[PDB]
Amino acid sequence: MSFVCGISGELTEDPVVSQVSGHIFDRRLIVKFIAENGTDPISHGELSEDQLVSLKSGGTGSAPRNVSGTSIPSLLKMLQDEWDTVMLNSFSLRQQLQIARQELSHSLYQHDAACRVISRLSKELTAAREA
Amino acid sequence: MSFVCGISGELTEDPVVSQVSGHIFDRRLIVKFIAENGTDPISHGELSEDQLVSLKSGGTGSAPRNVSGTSIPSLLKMLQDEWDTVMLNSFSLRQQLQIARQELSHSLYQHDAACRVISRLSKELTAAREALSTLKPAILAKLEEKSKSLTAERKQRGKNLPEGLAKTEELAELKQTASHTGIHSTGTPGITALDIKGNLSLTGGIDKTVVLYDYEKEQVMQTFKGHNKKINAVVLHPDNITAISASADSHIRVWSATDSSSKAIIDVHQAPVTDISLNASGDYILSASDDSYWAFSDIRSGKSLCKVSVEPGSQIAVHSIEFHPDGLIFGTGAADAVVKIWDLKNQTVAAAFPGHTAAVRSIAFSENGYYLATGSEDGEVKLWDLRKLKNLKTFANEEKQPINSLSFDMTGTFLGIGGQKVQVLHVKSWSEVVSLSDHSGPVTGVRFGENARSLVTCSLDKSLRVFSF
Amino acid sequence: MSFVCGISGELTEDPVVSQVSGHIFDRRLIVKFIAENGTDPISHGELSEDQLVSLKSSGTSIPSLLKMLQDEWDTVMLNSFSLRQQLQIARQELSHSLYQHDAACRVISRLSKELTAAREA
Amino acid sequence: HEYGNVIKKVEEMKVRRENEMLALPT
Repeated sequence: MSFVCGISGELTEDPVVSQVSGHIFDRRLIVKFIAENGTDPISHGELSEDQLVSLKSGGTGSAPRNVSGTSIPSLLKMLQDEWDTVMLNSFSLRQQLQIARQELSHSLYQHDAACRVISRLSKELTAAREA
Repeated sequence: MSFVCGISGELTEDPVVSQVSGHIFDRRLIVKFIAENGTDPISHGELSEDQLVSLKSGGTGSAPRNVSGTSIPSLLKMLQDEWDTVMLNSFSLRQQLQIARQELSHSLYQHDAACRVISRLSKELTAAREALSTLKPAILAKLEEKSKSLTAERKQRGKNLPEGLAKTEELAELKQTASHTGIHSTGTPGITALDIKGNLSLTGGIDKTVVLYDYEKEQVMQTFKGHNKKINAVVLHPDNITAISASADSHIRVWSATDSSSKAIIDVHQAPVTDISLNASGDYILSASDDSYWAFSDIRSGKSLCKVSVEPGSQIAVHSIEFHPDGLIFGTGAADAVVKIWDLKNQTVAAAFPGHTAAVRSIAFSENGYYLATGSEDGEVKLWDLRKLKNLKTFANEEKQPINSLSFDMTGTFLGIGGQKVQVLHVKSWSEVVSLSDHSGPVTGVRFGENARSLVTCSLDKSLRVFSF
Repeated sequence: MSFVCGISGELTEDPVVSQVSGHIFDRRLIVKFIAENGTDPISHGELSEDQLVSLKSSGTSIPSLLKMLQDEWDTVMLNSFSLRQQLQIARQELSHSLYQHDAACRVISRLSKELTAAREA
Repeated sequence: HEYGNVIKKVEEMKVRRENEMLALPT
């Protein structure tokens, strides 16, 4: 069966889930594991025979598996992944624009630098002639 | 760990499993299913949102892009084209479900029809093997002439109803306006059958007497005696003088309002008589019995023209019979809940209708010549169209109390229904106009006055009563 | 209630607050920000996925919703482009401003040296 | 977030190391 056991790494023919588990176990694996360990292989919760439930497939009404690769969920998912990327990109662009715009606003000395040059040159034009 | 949802068939990032099935689901989908239906989608067991175990291993990763999916607008194009296929697939399913249910109805119909052939042939084989195992050394022309007369004279009435017809808004105000009691002895109570002819009426009882009674004169007209057992059905002839009665002693006896003696006795049945019907010309009477034969007989001499079993080679209780009002065909109803239509010209089954789920205690034919109604112990009433031999509409009571009697009105605009309570349907709308429960026991007969201006019913409550607005 | 994410500037269905700044984010963006930058996006302090505190919380037509996605996506991309265009303009203005500053330093240096000549004529 | 399936690319590269090569840990 297509489920692969999380412990043995080989394909099941007797899949089992328990409420403290999460990875799949084989029935023929977990019962000996309960006997020696008594302990969940992954979460280390206490195991008991009433917890285990076994999975089945092919019941009436079960939808056919979509194999075509495209689907509405996966397209909405990747469109969401595009949007997350573009906003985090835009945020770091907006951050850089704010920093660059901020310091150039502080650096607006041009009119006051010019007045200092005017003050300096008008001193020079007198200093050039008092000698 | 790759997983797929049993509801959608797609991959899921959040697989979950119900405690009452082995199947796996996408969490948001199964929760919405539980929120509507409270049940497992596949095993149909009761399921609640806390009975879920989370398959919290690593979910299925994203599918790769198609090469056309590398741009946002082409993903929107791809999403639009994907959606159109999903929508049309969903539309194809509801089309396919209609087609499958259509074909299954035809398939079961053909199988049911095949079981009738099996049953008939199996009885022929049993009779043949029994013979081996014990081997030791103008009447027909008159009816069509009369029926075509009858069905042609109808055509003006079919085009226009009488202008004096009582309105629906008048029949909605029906109330008890006459009551008659003491017609039969209190030691064996209840009116078993009724028929009326205007204010004249004829009644049967468990007390073995037949009593002719006028519910306008408040008086017995005549009393007849001689039956060995209770009376099951009665017929009052259009001449207002001849009276017809049927007994559980397997004999039919005929009486006159003018006479103190039996006009005739018709020894023709082997078992208790259950129902009888009167031909539209009044010349002849038709009858059915627990012996499964229908038999057709002269009212006066008791001679019989023909007699055939309703189910040859078998015994089935026949519970209702009625002529179609043009008089050439009649319907029959039995404990097998098959309704069989017979042609009197060929004396053979013209049609057979599987229908109700229980014995057909009553059958009614409309004087429009095409609505037919049949009533049963299962508490449904169904309307039938003879022009295609099909159902039109169904009505029922949810408590499934037996219906004992039916009657169309004389114009066939209204259908009266009688069981544990009294109801009248306006048939063209197929809507209940009124329901009445004034009887303290089962109803045993329904009849209508001229132009639907009055309604007459009887019951095991020892009373005969009339309702009008 | 409407909650606005500090990264996107848009409403969120799953508002989250960061204890390192008190600003409100969409859970999915900030986790992706942490998973790439490891920092608070506003305060620049160290931040981790366990530090987020959760806040409390009809359709129209499918072609209509798809056309909203089209028009909305063009708006988001217009924003992304104009940010790149405005960023380069900010860098061009900045480099010009620094060039004006450095040229002004050359002038002020030049003139201040020439002003020494009047003391030695 | 999209090409995270490259984890299986290095598992396929791992398989080429585990086949045709040395001992696994003990």
